[PDB]
Amino acid sequence: NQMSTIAGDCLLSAAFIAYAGYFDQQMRQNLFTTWSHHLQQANIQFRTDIARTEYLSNADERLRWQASSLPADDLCTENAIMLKRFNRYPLIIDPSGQATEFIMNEYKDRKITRTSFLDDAFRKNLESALRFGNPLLVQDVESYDPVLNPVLNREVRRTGGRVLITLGDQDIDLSPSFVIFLSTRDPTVEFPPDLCSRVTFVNFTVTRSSLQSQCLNEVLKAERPDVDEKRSDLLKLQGEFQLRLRQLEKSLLQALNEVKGRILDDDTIITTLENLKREAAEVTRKVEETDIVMQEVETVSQQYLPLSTACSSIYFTMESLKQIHFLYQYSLQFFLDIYHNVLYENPNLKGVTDHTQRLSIITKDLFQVAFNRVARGMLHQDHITFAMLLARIKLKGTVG
Amino acid sequence: NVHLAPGWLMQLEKKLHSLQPHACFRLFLTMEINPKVPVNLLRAGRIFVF
Amino acid sequence: QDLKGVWSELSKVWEQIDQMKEQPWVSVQPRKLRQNLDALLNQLKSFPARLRQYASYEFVQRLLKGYMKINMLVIELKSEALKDRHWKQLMKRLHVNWVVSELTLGQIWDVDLQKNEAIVKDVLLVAQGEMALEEFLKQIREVWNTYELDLVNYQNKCRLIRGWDDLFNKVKEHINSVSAMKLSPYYKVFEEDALSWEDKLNRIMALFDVWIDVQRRWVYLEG
Amino acid sequence: GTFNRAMLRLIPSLRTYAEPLTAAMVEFYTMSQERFTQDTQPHYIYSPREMTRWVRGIFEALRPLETLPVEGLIRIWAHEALRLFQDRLVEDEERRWTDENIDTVALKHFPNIDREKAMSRPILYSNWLSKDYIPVDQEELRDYVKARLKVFYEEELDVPLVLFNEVLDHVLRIDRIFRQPQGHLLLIGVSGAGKTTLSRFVAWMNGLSVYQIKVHRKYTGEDFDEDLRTVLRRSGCKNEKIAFIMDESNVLDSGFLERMNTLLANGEVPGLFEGDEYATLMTQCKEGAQKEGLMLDSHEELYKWFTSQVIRNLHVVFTMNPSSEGLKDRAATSPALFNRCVLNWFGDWSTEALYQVGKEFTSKMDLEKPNYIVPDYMPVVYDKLPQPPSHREAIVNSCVFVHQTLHQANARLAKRGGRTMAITPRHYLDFINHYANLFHEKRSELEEQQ
Ligand SMILES: Nc1ncnc2c1ncn2[C@@H]1O[C@H](COP(=O)(O)OP(=O)(O)O)[C@@H](O)[C@H]1O
Repeated sequence: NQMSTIAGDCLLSAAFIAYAGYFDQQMRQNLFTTWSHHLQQANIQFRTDIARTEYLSNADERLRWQASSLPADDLCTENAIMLKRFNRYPLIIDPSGQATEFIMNEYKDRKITRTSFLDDAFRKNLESALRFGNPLLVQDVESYDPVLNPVLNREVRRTGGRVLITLGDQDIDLSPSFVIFLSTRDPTVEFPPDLCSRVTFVNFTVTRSSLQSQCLNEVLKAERPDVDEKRSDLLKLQGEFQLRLRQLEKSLLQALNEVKGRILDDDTIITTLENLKREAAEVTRKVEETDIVMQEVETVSQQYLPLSTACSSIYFTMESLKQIHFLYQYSLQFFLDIYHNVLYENPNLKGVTDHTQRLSIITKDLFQVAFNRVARGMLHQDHITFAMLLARIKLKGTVG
Repeated sequence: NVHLAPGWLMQLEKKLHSLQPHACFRLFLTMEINPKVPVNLLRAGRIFVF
Repeated sequence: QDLKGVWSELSKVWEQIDQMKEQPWVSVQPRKLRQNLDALLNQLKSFPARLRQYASYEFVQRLLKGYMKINMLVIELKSEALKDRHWKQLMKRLHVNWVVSELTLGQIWDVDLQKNEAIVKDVLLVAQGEMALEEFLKQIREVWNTYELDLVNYQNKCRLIRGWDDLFNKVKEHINSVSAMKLSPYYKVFEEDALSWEDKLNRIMALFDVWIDVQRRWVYLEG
Repeated sequence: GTFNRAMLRLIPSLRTYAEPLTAAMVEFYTMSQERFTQDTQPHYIYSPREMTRWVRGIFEALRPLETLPVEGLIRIWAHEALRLFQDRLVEDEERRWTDENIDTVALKHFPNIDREKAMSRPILYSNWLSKDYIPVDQEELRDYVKARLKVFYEEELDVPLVLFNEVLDHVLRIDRIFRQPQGHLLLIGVSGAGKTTLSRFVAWMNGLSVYQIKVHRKYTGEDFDEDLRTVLRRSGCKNEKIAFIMDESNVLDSGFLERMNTLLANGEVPGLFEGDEYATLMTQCKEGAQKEGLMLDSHEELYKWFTSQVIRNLHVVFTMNPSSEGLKDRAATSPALFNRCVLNWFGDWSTEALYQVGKEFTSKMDLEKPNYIVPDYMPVVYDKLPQPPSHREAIVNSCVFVHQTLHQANARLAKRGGRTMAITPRHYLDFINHYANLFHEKRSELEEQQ
């Protein structure tokens, strides 16, 4: 049956990996839904529950990125997937800046060097990266050097034994380990169409829906470990648990091949067999008990949905506060610290076990801590203004 | 009086970004409210208006 | 009777293949090889259908198709980027007995390039990296063997050095280049050459760093 | 009318047709001029220059032909009209309008003729399959270009190409342009449409060697002057045909465009060769002229001969993206782009082209599925899709739909004012190649698991 559907999910994954790079989470999801509607409309066999973050990559790579300081988010994981299976060297659009450090940590074993287009030595550095093979991450694509057009186009001439790229006037060689990574810190910028054609975009900018989903995930992890654990289980129901079953089967094959007639001499292989049977049974049980778990986790997510909406709204309030005064420059990381302080290390939640009461306490303390941290960095006249915005956000959030 | 040398400010921000301080290190910048302060420096700091 | 006939028809193709396999590697031309193999494929395709049903004809056709697909490995192997060290590495990897003067198309067409492509592209990408590094070394060698100081008369007193900026820029770029090549995964083979060249370059940098100051102070004091 | 009367004297069979031909010529020129103005697009200018070009093209097509029926005359007239008026049009309805109006005026001023033979959908003319400029069926032309494409991957540079109808006609347009003195070409098209690729292919076809500069930062005007001197020397002194190609990237610098404009207009640039450079130029120019078979000594006539050689040997090919606002600045900075260079427009890749590229590139795939069932209603995005389609047709139609979906999404985002990234056929090729790699890897994993 998986063979009967490989065309469809391969089509979706490839179309998502090529396109849907620049768009935000909402547009990516809308495009994927429109695509899937088309193929189901065209009687194309595709699995109804593609987890793109799971189909294109397995557990070990996700763990490696997490150890590479990749934030554990759906959009971040999808971006990292794009950063792995790329036919054209991607362009990173990360105003926050975690993507760059994630690249350097990922390729530090490959001796990745950082360079900027503004640097006059950049071309020289490029030559080195091209001539030796060490990957290079080039920053500040706003001043993109057109001398990168050959490397991006992959036109290489093999004359004699020489695999050359005419980088400007020179004709330097290429080493097979080379790979370029273009980077951007400004989310608002326009590129020439040639650049857009020759690169695949990877957008790391955070939007309203993206931050709302991230905050909802963090709430589900912190307050409801059972719901988050089950949602992660269904994230690993496809691909991962099956891989565990396959490695268990391989271990069984090795163990049974190892015995020289000991299949009955010890009568201990039955213990391993019943272990595999129990693991297969639990996998099958989770496989049949899905729809219940989606409806339950969806109810739980809807429970905290107003909280996530409030978080996104207040964060964008902080971002837009830059118009009131130039001193009001606040980062996403700052709001994340606010969010950790309200969620963990909260004296008010201590000793409280009611989920609804803890949720109400968390909504109150979120606004309280946000105002407490922001007003300290504000002039006295603007404290009333921020209180006004927080009140309006609470009015939008509250029901009744 | 860190606001007197903006270039110095951006280069300190670059140095701070790629560094692992000791668990008790604290850098304090007393500064006059001025637009000459870098945007990135503000973004990476805990702002205190006096 | 039909088996004898089909053997007779395949005799010409087999003799042609044996002729191709006897060509020493130094004399094989992969493009001529591709054209002649395409001609052989067309000639085999011209065979009667009664002979096409036998297993021998299909086997020979599959051999020809495999030869066509490994012809691109032949293209990449004929490249001059392959050195003796890479040949001994390939020797170890394939566990064969090819002798440098004895390499021929037959030895490599007998070895299953349709089974060990991973090994050969590994060794050839390694060869590409090593060659790029050594050609960088050749460029450094030629530029530093050709470079001459620009001497210009000064007040009919001496022939002072000019182009301090250009010489300093060149030595700085070359120093950065060798420093970066140190980090290359193929740096191990050309390690000693890199040591010698970076010693030469550092001595060069110190010499002219002192020389520019000496020249400037001398000129000023002369004034 | 007097020009056309002079022209038709080659074929005594058609002398009474001069007045209807010139009348239809003038009428269609007037309708094109009134319908298309500078308001819609910057390059929608029409002048007696275009119609003199029309007369010249018809004369060139008619010169080697010994005799031709009236339907052939209307066919040549319509072909030249399409190449002069339909070519510069940007958007599909305009192209349909000019096509239909050509039929209308031809039937109006030329009754008692057979419509089907005189004018059909694939009106194509070429001189590759025969000595003269006789019309050729698109299938034989397709086979010829596929063979020459095979040779073209063999020699020069290997670029895989699929051959649909649009590229077929565009190759013809480029070839027609190249075989003309001072035949500068200008191409408007989205990135990755192949503009440089087909230009290089046709240049190889006609023997023109390809020269492109490598623009970068710190590529000062002196570097451009040196490259211009090199190409001028190669084209004029050595009598070596050069297909100069410049993208938009090197056009961005303003200093280059003045020299390019002067070279396009007068076939030469003053001040490029001075001092010792002028001496070397004259030294090599005298040798080149003697090689040609001419004996000139004074500098002025030698420079005139050099200019004539450059006029007859240099073919600048400009390529830029379809940014009409940017086309306005290009017109402002250099009129030669719009007076001398003939403009061609193929920014859009049609649904048929998308289908053909998809089908050709997803051929090594295995989407064959005998048990696949045709749905009663399908979202047909490719109207010419065979029905009932196989699985392969369904997958490639789906891919075409993906491309139109990205186009629609980008249009919608542009409507809302959000920043929009161009969706180029390079994106489509990347999508197809990623599909190939991903499908192969997943089928391999499934097979190994099985
Ligand atoms: N008709 C075509 N068939 C197949 N590939 C094409 C075609 N046209 C363009 N390409 C692809 O486009 C690439 C070159 O594009 P290019 O000509 O540089 O774009 P532009 O026209 O903007 O210069 C090639 O790698 C080629 O694979």
